[PDB]
Amino acid sequence: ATAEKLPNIYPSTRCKLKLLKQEEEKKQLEEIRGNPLSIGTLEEIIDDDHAIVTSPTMPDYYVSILSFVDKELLEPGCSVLLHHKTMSIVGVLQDDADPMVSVMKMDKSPTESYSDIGGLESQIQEIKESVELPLTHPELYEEMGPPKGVILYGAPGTGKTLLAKAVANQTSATFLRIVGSELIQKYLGDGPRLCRQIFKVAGENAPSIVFIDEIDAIGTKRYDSNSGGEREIQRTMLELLNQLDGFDDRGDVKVIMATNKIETLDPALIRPGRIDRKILFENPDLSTKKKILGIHTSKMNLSEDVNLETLVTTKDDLSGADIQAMCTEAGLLALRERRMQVTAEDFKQAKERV
Amino acid sequence: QTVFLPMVGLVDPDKLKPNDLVGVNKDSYLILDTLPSEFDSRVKAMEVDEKPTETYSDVGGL
Amino acid sequence: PQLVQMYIGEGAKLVRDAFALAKEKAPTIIFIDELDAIGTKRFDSEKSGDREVQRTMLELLNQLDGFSSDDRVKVLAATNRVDVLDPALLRSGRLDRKIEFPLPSEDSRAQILQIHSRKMTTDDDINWQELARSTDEFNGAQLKAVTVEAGMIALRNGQSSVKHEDFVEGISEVQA
Amino acid sequence: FRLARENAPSIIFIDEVDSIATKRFDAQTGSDREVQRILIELLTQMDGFDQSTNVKVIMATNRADTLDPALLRPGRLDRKIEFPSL
Amino acid sequence: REMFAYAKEHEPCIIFMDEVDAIGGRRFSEGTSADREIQRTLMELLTQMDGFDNLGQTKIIMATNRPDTLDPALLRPGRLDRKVEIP
Amino acid sequence: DDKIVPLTEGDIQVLKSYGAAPYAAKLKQTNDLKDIEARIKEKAGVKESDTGLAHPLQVARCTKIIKAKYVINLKQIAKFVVGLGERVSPTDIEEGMRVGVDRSKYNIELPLPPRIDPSVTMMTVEEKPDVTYSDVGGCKDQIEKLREVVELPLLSPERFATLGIDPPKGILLYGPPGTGKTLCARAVANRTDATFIRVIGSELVQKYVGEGARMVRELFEMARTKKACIIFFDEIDAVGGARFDDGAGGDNEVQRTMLELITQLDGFDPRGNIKVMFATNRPNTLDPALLRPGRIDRKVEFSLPDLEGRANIFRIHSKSMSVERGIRWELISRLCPNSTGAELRSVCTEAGMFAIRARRKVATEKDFLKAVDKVISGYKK
Amino acid sequence: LAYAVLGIALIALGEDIGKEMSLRHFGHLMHYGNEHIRRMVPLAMGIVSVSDPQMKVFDTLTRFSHDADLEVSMNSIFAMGLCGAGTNNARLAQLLRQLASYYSREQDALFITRLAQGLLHLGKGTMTMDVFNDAHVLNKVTLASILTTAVGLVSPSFMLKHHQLFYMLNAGIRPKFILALNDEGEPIKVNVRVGQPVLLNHGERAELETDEYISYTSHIEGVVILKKNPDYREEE
Amino acid sequence: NVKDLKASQRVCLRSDSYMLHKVLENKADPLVSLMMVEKVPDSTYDMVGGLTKQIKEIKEVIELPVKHPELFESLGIAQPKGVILYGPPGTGKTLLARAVAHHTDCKFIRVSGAELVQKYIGEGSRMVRELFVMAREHAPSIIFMDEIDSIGSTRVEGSGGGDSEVQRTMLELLNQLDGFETSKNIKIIMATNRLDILDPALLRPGRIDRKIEFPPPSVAARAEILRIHSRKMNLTRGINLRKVAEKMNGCSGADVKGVCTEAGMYALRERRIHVTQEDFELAVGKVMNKNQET
Repeated sequence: ATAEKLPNIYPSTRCKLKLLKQEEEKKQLEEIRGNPLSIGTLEEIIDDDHAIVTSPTMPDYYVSILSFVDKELLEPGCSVLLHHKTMSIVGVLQDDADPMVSVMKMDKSPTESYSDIGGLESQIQEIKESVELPLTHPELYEEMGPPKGVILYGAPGTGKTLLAKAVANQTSATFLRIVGSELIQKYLGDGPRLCRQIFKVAGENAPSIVFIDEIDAIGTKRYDSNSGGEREIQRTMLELLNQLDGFDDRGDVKVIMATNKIETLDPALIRPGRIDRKILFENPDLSTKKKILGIHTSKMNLSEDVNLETLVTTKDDLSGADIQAMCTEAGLLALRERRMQVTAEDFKQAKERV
Repeated sequence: QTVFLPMVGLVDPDKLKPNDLVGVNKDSYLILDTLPSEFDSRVKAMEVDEKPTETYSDVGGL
Repeated sequence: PQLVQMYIGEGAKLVRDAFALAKEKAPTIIFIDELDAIGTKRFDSEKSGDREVQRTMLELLNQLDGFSSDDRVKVLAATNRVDVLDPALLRSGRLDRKIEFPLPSEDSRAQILQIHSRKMTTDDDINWQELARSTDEFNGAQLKAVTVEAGMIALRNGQSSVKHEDFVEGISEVQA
Repeated sequence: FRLARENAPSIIFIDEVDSIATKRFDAQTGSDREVQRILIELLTQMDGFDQSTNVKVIMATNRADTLDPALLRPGRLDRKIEFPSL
Repeated sequence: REMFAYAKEHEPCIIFMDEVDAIGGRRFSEGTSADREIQRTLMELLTQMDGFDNLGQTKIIMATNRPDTLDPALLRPGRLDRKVEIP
Repeated sequence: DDKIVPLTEGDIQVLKSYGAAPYAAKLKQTNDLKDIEARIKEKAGVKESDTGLAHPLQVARCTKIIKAKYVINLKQIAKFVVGLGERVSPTDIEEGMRVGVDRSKYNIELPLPPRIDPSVTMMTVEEKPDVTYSDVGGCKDQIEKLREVVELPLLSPERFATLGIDPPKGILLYGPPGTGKTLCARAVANRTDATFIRVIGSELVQKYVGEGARMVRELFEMARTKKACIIFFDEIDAVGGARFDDGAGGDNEVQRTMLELITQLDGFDPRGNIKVMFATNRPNTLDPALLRPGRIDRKVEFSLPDLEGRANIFRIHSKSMSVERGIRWELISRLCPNSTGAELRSVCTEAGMFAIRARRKVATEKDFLKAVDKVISGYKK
Repeated sequence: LAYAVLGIALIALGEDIGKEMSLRHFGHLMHYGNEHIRRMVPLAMGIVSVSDPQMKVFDTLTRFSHDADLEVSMNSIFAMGLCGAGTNNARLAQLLRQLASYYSREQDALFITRLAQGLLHLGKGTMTMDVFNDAHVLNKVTLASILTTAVGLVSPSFMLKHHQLFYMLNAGIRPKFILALNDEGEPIKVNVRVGQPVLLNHGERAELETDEYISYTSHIEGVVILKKNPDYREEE
Repeated sequence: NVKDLKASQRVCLRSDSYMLHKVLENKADPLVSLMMVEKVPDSTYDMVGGLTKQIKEIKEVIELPVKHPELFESLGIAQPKGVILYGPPGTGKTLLARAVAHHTDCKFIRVSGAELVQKYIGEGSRMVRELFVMAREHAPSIIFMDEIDSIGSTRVEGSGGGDSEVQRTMLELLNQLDGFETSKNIKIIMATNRLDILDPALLRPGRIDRKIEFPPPSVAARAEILRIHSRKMNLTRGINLRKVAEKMNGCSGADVKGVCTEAGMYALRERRIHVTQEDFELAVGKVMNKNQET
């Protein structure tokens, strides 16, 4: 019943919304603008209430806004309403788009939740406390403050990758995942711009979760700045460091570091007092493995021949992925068996393969 | 844009020669003036301090 | 750096630009700082890597090649040290004279510090040679730096005049 | 190219096409934008046009790495020949 | 070609190309700096040389201060029949 | 359901009120004139361009007046210079509303600057930084000289002239980068309210050539515009330092970009007003031409004093945190070796979670001891 | 529009967790060049400030202190005392250290700062106002205490009368409060999970706590009275 | 509408009114830079036939995931989002990929690997998303990286810092395909006969899940592939293909084609749309010349 009343309520809202007298006045304000008008890009600004512009055809005319909307709403080098006469700024014009930055996984409150990934919790506190904790922002207030970022280690797809979005999901900020090998280019200086573009986003879309994976390459100080040593290595990293060592947060924009090559990196690349956090994924001990086991093992359908301990003890200290991985091809064997309920044998097989 | 013209009034065949600055009616493509080569770019960022006064007493020993 | 451009041979154009209008203002001394900027052709057929800095040199060389007798055109190129050599880089009508600028001797520094100490208010606790001796191979301004620092020092000393100790303290301000 | 089809049978040869071989790989501003199109054109025209061959694309190469498989696409540049032989 | 053709009409003409490593030479990674401009230009001669265009009465002097700085294909006969040393 | 729908019922009617309301004064006011005035006003201004079909400006098209056109085109259509003789126009050369030289200068002024710059400053400058005393905690010895290098000459230029001198015209900062380092620059920048140019050498080398050269000029240009300004470089190591990588041959411009920076900063730039400041990890990397006096005079570490400095720094930091007043920062400071006025937050800042793990308001000694341990062990770097 | 400029001023009060627009809109409202806004929004922020005030404009008030007006400053000192009265730092961060860095450029500033820094430390710097409370019902006692102060509390400001206007908010003014009470229920030892600050005895300070222990009806943030597990049972 | 509208849209604009006169067919759209997309290419797997154990494995790792993923969801796994093939090189190995990809009805992509990490900064990089971008658009879409896989028709033998950087550039993308996406039957085929050149983290599940590996062939496979390519070209009986494939050795499926071509090339030079066996028997050598040549 009330659904009807709810629907028309939604409807009446649409009406008033569309109802934006003022309409004429608004149209009067449109009837001002005339039409059709001309796109054109900003360049600089003065209080002049005249400013000149930028065009692909490149007329650049010194022009006023039609003033109700604002100059300060916009930045130099931005497309603006222009007439076709003088290309008069008609007002605030987006120039919305900018849907690109260098190489990233563009995602927010991502799929991975710490529940999902198999129990890693011992280090989840690390990532939770350093980030998720100030993400609540409540206690961190009294805490007086929160580190910048963390450093993952161990294996991706179990420790490194799975954890990565866990708190990223949990805090529900903008999770930005990248690889340094997803930077460069071998050329000099946009590696920074890559970061910049990223940091543009990072600065822009805050809160966000910065992620970084496998700095094997852009991060190695070597011993030398010369004799074949590619500047861009440091040249990038330093700038990445500049925005890194130029920012830590109280719980807004959070960083993640995922890689196995550790001291390839500068100490201030960590800059303790800022990055306090090393996550390192290990082979989960039989219990902790069992912790992840029961998760992925059970979520895999199977026949009661299967047992965790049947799998648990038989193991070499696998990765928490190999859990998944054994579990993975395990059913694949049952698929090669063309069955929907997996035996215990496939598991041992699938593991002793993988 | 290339136009022919009977050589215009304000110019001299010696003034005339390829690669030159010339006043030309833009519309008519009628050459008005010969122009000296002057604002042929000084890449004005090119910094000419004209013969500034500095001694050899400025930095000795040399 | 201006001769260093995105446009292809922009520099050469610039160089030509630099050449010509200067040839009007000639007699002209064209000063060039750190020629090695444009002073490396590399070794190779990869030279388009920087064709600019090269050809601009080459263009310049050709300009230096274009004339001999014009003293109207004077060409002055400084580097810390040159990289590549050319008998263009040493030539009558091209760069002729390879001119050393050795970091001065001490009395020479005492000579230069003089000029720097010159405009300074001083009580003449000064002895230059001392300073000059204590100093090593300062291109003028390090003396001037000492001169500079000694002054700030001398103010920190309250002294309107600057004294030897002040300069000693400019030196004392780590010269390495 | 069409004129050759207008003149069919005919020949299309290109001296050392590599001048146009690699397009803008990046935002290359001037003169690299057309080497896109010109190539893309030729690509379009190789890659897009009939096999009833009255005219054969022929291109010299000293250095082929500037090129791309879009030329080396089958049906288009089928037959490589190499100037050398001990 | 104006350099060719004018000379080709105005032949005999001597063509002297200064120290040609910016518009000559094998370039770098042979990537595109606008190098694609050079290669063309590099080739434009090649086209006039390895191409049927001859030196009718107009001749071409190539200039370099270092020879090894040039396209190997440029050095080739059909383009260059003389590599002029100046010891 | 039902009772909630009562709230939902209230929701609908409430919204209808504004809907009913909004229509009311809507009838009253009946918006041409905010603009159509200004529009038609500036339509004159528009037309003030539109005759003859016409702060970076880039290009003035002030177009096609032949008697006369009085404009520069720096652009591939009809490049123009008004000069050759005495050539002006009383207020304004001509039109576009654009009146002026584009950027590229032809004669002078002419119509007051139409100018200046494309790409804004792609470099960007925060004046009066958010740091005045911010990281200034524990940073004294440095700033002690910085103030001399920067603050006092900005304060009382006369003294140095009264002496007959200038401040140190350029200065080095090294150690952990920007850590308070840049901010410390930003500090005295905002301490003195001088114009603080944060330009990273990262900005300097880009896809093209004359890159920072272009910048460094515009830098040095708007240096003098912003005069009494701090040109500040973190990552002198970005462009690199002294090197022979010109022997490789590709680096040359990057090298020159320094030499650019090198060249121009040397001769004409007032560094008593326009401040030049450098931040690196490695002072060992310098191109000595940088280390030259009258280019770089003062040279300073960031730095990492003693037990004592840290305490205050700690004491400085922890004031953010709720902290146990019994335990001594001296106690904590004793334990740790010397480390960064950034890292010393790991002392404090980490303990907050300790304080939250220990669920204290006020972190205990061990809370920091552990942190000291935890962090410093957690380094292993 | 004159006191339509007051339009969203009363809206600050309301206000509920939103409040959402206030802290976000307040920054826009206050910036409106009309002083009647620039007067009132700083005032209006107060219950917002203890229920949802601005986080950025806190500094901006410092900027606009002398911008077009010294009464803005006279407010910007006073207002920061207001919003910073007993609500201190955290959400309110950018406001109060400026009062801690507000002392005197003027004996009236000093007057207002002494006012403000008094207000700053009003309630030993720990207070909060939410007229509604977690008993799931709003309070119109204090609601009456407020627009009273709008036409009033004008001793510096427009609608000006006199100085005694300052306290009319006290009809609801509460501390930063967690009231944590025992199973018998006049003040006695009892405790919670951690605050900042410890296990909170009968009425000991914090704000908006979700704790271990259970209230009696509808466990909540805020005031919670404490019963404990019969096995583990305690006054706490 | 405004809503019927789209960007880039080909439209009649009222010329001097500069308003839409009407809308035209928008034209669009793949791209280049060596990330370009051929969209659901065609081949049929029988044509390299005899490999089918692999094909079946392939079908099992791709087609059955593609054709009915939920069978594996019914099983409750994460089915392969990328695939490997490892063994004898150069049968027209692309066919292995395309034919399945064809069969799958998935855009089958080719990309030059090292063009994702270059000198010039960010363009090798920006391509990465756009690659990933269009990938999901026309999904289900199979991706294949050129210049990486060692299966031997597309083999460049990878690169150490070059395409390790690229495959990692793929790997996070792969991990991105393991991301909030979880969009599957988008399969990057990394089908290759040498892994060591690559980060085995590529072997980690979610990237290469079901790890399957190719295997060299022989006369029979050749004879089949021969009888497949010889099939194509116009012929004449008296012709035992095996004998040719017997004469064939150290030969591959792609190499077989060249044999056929030469047989025709012979026959064409013989002025024949009618090919004998003898011709093939020569091409064997002529190709096995080349096979033995460089």
